[PDB]
Amino acid sequence: AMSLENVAFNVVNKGHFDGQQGEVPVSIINNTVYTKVDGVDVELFENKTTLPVNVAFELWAKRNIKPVPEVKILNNLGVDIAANTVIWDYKRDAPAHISTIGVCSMTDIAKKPTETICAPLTVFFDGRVDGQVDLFRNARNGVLITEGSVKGLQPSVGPKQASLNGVTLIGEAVKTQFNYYKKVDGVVQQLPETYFTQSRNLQEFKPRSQMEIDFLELAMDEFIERYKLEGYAFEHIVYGDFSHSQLGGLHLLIGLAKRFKESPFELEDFIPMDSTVKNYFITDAQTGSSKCVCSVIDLLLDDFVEIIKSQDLSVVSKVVKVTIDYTEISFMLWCKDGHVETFYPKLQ
Amino acid sequence: AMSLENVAFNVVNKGHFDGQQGEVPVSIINNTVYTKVDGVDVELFENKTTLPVNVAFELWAKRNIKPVPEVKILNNLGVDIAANTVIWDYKRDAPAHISTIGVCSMTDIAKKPTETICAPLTVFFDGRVDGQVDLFRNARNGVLITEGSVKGLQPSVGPKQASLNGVTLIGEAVKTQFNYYKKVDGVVQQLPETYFTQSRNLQEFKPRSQMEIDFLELAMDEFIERYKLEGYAFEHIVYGDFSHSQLGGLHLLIGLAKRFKESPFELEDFIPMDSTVKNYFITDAQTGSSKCVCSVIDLLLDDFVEIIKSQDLSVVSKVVKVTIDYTEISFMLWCKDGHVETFYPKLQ
Amino acid sequence: AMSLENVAFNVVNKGHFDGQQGEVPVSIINNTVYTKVDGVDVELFENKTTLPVNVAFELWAKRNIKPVPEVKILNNLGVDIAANTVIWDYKRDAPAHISTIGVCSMTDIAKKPTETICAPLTVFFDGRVDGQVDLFRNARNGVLITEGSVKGLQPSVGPKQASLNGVTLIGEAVKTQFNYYKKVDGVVQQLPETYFTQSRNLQEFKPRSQMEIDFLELAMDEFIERYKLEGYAFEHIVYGDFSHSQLGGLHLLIGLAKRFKESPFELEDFIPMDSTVKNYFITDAQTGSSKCVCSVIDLLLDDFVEIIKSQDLSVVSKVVKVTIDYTEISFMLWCKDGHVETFYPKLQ
Amino acid sequence: AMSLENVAFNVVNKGHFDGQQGEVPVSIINNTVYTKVDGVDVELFENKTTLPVNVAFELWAKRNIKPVPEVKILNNLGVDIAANTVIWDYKRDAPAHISTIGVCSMTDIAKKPTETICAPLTVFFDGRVDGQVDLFRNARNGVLITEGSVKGLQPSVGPKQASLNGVTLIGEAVKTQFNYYKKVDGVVQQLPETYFTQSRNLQEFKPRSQMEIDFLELAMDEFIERYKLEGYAFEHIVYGDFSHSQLGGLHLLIGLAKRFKESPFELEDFIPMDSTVKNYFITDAQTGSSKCVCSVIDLLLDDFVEIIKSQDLSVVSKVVKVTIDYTEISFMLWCKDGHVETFYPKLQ
Amino acid sequence: AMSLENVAFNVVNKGHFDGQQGEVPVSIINNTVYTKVDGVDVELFENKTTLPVNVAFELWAKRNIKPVPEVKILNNLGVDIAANTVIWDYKRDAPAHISTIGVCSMTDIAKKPTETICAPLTVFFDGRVDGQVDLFRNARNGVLITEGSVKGLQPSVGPKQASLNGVTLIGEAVKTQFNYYKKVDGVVQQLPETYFTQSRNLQEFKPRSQMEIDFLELAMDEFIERYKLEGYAFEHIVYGDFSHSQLGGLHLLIGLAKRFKESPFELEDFIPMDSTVKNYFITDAQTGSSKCVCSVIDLLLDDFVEIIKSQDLSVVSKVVKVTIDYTEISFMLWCKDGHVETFYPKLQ
Repeated sequence: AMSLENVAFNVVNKGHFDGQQGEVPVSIINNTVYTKVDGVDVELFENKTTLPVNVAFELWAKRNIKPVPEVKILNNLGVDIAANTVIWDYKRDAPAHISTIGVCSMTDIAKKPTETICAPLTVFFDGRVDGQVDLFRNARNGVLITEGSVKGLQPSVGPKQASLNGVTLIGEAVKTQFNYYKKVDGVVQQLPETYFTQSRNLQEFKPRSQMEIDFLELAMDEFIERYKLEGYAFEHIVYGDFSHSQLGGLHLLIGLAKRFKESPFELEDFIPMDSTVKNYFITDAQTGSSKCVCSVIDLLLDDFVEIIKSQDLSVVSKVVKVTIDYTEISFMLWCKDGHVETFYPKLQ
Repeated sequence: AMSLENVAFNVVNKGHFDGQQGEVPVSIINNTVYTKVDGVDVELFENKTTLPVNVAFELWAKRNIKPVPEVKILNNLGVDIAANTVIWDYKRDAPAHISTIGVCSMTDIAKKPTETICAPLTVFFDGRVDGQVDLFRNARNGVLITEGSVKGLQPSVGPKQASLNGVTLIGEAVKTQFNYYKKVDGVVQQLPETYFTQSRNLQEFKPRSQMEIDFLELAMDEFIERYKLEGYAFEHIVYGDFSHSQLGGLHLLIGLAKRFKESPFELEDFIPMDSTVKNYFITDAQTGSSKCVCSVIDLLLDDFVEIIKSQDLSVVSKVVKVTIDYTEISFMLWCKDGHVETFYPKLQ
Repeated sequence: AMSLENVAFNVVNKGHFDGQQGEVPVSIINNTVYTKVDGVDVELFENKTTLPVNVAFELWAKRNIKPVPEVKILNNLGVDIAANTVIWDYKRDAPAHISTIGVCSMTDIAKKPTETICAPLTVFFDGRVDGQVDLFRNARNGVLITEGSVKGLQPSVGPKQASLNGVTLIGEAVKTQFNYYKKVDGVVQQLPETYFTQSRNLQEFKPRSQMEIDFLELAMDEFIERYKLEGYAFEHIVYGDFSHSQLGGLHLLIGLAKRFKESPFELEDFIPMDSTVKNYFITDAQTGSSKCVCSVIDLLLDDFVEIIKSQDLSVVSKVVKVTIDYTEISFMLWCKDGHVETFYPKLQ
Repeated sequence: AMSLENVAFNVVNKGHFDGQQGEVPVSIINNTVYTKVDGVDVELFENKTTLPVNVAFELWAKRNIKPVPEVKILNNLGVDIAANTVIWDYKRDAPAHISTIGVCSMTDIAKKPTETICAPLTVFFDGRVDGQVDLFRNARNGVLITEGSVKGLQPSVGPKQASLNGVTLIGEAVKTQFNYYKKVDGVVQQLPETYFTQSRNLQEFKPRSQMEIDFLELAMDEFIERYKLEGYAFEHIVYGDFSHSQLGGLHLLIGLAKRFKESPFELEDFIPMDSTVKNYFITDAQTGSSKCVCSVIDLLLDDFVEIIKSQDLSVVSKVVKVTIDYTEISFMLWCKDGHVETFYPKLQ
Repeated sequence: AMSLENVAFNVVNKGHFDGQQGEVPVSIINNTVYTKVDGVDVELFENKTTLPVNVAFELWAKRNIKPVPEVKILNNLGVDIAANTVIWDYKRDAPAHISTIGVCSMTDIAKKPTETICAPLTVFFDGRVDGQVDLFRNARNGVLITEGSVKGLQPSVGPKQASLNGVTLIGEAVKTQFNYYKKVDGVVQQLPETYFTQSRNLQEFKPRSQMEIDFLELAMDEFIERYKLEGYAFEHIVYGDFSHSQLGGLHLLIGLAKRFKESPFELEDFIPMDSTVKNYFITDAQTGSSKCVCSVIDLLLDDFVEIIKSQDLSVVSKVVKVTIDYTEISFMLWCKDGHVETFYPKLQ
């Protein structure tokens, strides 16, 4: 018995859609859902999606309120749709996937993921939901997450962190470390060995290793010396070069996080979405040093150090491919006389 | 001589509507009022109400710029409309009442509160305005506020704080403590003995008593011991329980304010309006502990302590009714073997 | 080969319009430009202007990404249009000028500033662009900025600071100090001797002179005594008077910046645009002291002190005219028995 | 090199999209595409679809301008998408199918109908386009139309009429009679024996048989007598019954067209779309006789007469199923003592 | 004392803006101006322009309600703006010119046409308004219309018809034949010898000459024979050729009006604006014969006959330039062995 007034009743009384019966007066004005409370209209939801107001309302209301894989991870695995849930992209304030399976009448392509229509799509299955594991086994294309083992299937350990109601976190009171499984054209696929991004903010940045604690605490010449990083262009790549009109390096988030503490800067996030490599239009307030496309990756410093030190510095320029968040990240490695000049992740 | 271009003239030249004569070029695009300044369009107002753009503009312009009762208080007293003013709800960015009395042509139901049409409505009268007290005496239903005594009428002392241009404050340079009076079907009504909420923010929270200073300063086991709060589930009710997937207790704002200092958390205010009991969808960033409907009341700790200690802990579950902000707040009191288990305010 | 899909390609791949060939799928919904990335719509731009969505998109994309004069300065010089660029007003999130010259088909009045149509307009020329200086020489009305000397023309040294991608800054890695030149009806005009506003924020305020360091550090009676400011109403004019319902003085930004550190206050910027004199509707949270139109100017204290001390305190009230940011700022000077009572900049 | 400004260039210069190179200035306001002509904005297209303005613009521009099957026919055959064209539904002012195949970047699911994604969809193929017949032969699901024979496949002769730019017509200067072919799960399907609706206007109605010429020229009792239609409730079913508050019968278009010739009535088309059975809320201006759901089918009278005379009138009420426009139309047949009472098509 | 509520008062009470004092309650929702009448909102104006709702409202309200030159004529003469009036384009439901002179604050570039800003623009002056003739004499660029002679200036007799409140008519109770005068760079210009379009409707078409009365009454072969039009491709050019898929000829309105009398067709006016040559996407319902760009000109037959008979039929294809409505209309003349094949006006 699905209806606008019912979804709104659940939003008012329960915080989200919770299958409760009841109705509340609703009015729709300028991409906004309002409800009459004490004789006045109160804003329930402001549609920031490309779907009709009432549709987006229902999908938001019916969003997954448990720790779920970060959108970047799902996208990288080629997930097209979710089985009997809505993965809400809090970075875009919109559903992470266009269509649904047994969620809402206006967006559903099927009621069950077993319908012939779902076969060409990579359907996301949540092992924590009863019967979803068997649905993955029976689907032509899909991605499966589980808290534990799945009899017979070879697991891929995923990132430590998951998104819980927009908050990316490493679960203490909840489990955020899942086991990943993927199928392509009815065949289980062996996922690669991968590094994971840490998903940290510029402002609330915290080191996650001793070498990262040493980075923010120690001086430039001091840190390079301690971790034998001489001739690896750490000066340029990580810390940044603000001496000229075009901002030099500054491709690791830890680097941006150190500089932000000294003096602020504008980070124009011109493609606001979740991705392994982010591109920002940076402008330094102190210096005037700016760069239109500054590619930033949040790799744990120790991982970046392992990657850079694992390269052959004999050629002027080459493409270095690194498996990060289950996707191939192309990095440009620029060298000169056996030392690094620059090493930036590519946009792609 | 009321007009759009005149209201805009006053907004530009005086900050709000101030009865000044004059006009400025105005353009209306996408629920926004613009004015031409130095040959370009400057944004005067962005309509966030359910009223037409130009109407909301006028009501906002004509808002009360003196300390006025907080919307929660007015709503609790059953105020339907205001006499010859606009009470602006800064929490909703909209007028607190749908219709007006001698304010604007498009929203006025009457020019004067004495019109037969106003009789069934509880009209708000401001004693500080000449002739308003006599209008209350002559109205069938109403709420009156005064700075001082009203000959013959029995007063109800209101909260210490009032809202001045969106800022809730206890007046130093202005009076924010009013005397309340109410009429129902032409009869003066004796308002009840009530406790008042403190109307504090999560982030800019400040203790207002020694016991509240002791709460934020002292440790858990230390505070309970000092104020003889043993077996009153203060651990659960006030401080919060983040050990499991569902967040335990945390119903007093002072509690949320202590936790916010240690580690941040998301407070999803899903019904954004002013009320005695607020409901939030809380998610703890550190733990992963979350709760869809967490009812929060900002009572001065000493008042909450007086309320909890004034109860009979002999029965498993009962409804405890407390007069707060002139309304009956139903509280659920859960007990076991002569001690408290939990005590939360109900949504209602 | 100018098109929506191409502008969007450049925005995605390069951060702004950079003359690159290529196209990306674009969709236009509710004054917003979206692009399909990984099968979902991502928000590229939210039109906050009075121009059509796609037009504003192009003008924003084609904005000047070099340090440019602050909009207040350009407006004061009477600039109507810019030659072959877009000066973006980041304070209004809109183009600083209605029409363009060789930028966009929908807003262009001419392709080149030499067209007969441009003659009555004061066209902005950027000396740093090849051929622009000669275009100024040949234009009937205009404003020219250069980093260096222009053979034969008498220069006017401009402010130390410029706006770089919305950030107002004194350039270290870039030049922000330009030479100004102006033409009126084909004749070079001698610009006046002027003081410049410092363009500082309330929250990130920093002193720019010893006397300003002394202001924030020292006490009221202490500072007045040290800088011989007795009988200049510095108490009232700069620091502010919060004792009564109407807020007294507080017309210099440094004054507001000191008070903000002690206790916060609401600054309602009711005409959000860049100007030499700003008007705010101030409300003090601590006191309840408020004022609808509080005129605020950010003059370096030493400059304000030079201005106030340079006046004749013999008459009750007079208009004091001060050249600030190339415009005449009328100040009201109120006196009594050879001392100052108040000295505020006028709205105008 | 697909772009908004190019599509608009083709619309202006050629009438629709015709692969021509060039651009025109375009502005998007509301849900309307405008172009600057002689310095003013001219309306090119008003988006009446649920797709973004610029997307719908492109699909409209890229519509099929040849005689194509009427949307009702395609829907009845279960067509989901069209191969390398856009079938425009002029009754809904929107594309007849949500997604496209090699038409537009924002709606394309595939570039070619051979992609694995298209397999579950019934793809429409136009034999008149080179290589489309062979694409049908290799597609899993599909509908094919041809002007002539297809080696090996058994044809189904379709309706005499087709829609040419919104005009439903029987082609004289063009061919509108096609041969239909259908595939389901890789198997050619033998289409049923069907009657076709005539797709006539109530206003511009033209008889297509002698019995229709007789119906319009002759009197009621006269016609019934000539074509031996006694006891077949023709008076009720075909001509209307306006004697009571609820309008009796009037289910055949010729009947409506005859009444309209005499007295006009209101036909509220509450589900505006193309269908075999249409439902109207009729209100007769002469009599005041009205009916909420009056199901109307435009069958050639001779066909209706063949259908009604081919029934068993022994039972009070039964469902009569008639193959019309390749779909099963359920008709309710109401009888009494061996004669007809009423016979209406079901809405569904 | 110009304001929204005043303009609306005049619209309600007087039909348009008539300088009357008074105000009416107005509400603006979407792009529509409403007024409260008997307690309900009544639609005054639906903005179909690219200007803000309230601005377009004022310009519409302030439109010229006297017979004025048809927009096509003004455009052809290169009129950019009108002096102290608004010429409303009823074909576009928008003002014919972007800016105004002493009409509305939001669109005015000047208060009087004598301002230096107006000099580069061709300003329209109406001789029937006091002092306008003298303003033309002193303006640098302009177009003047008068009912009578102007001392010293040589007149150009204009079309017989003018637009009176959207109705194009030859005045009986009013004068619609004006005298045209034009100035370019301060010099009076001698306007060319021109033919005029008749500006007739396809539906309400009326013959304006005996040869037009003969065209409509007589048969094809009959007419051609009577007016010695053999070998001038009249059959093709004037009457249509509906025998093939692409509609042949049909470039003269009288020809369309004759066909429409017999069989109806769809005329898709894809560039809805006033022009000398109109382009339609025609689809003949009888034959199915269609053409994307069918250029149609409404020339009095006798004029067309004079034009075609005045050509040299010796070359296969050439551009024939005809002065129509003061502009050069390029016509394509296609010939073969001394006779005409086709002769169509060019779209451009």
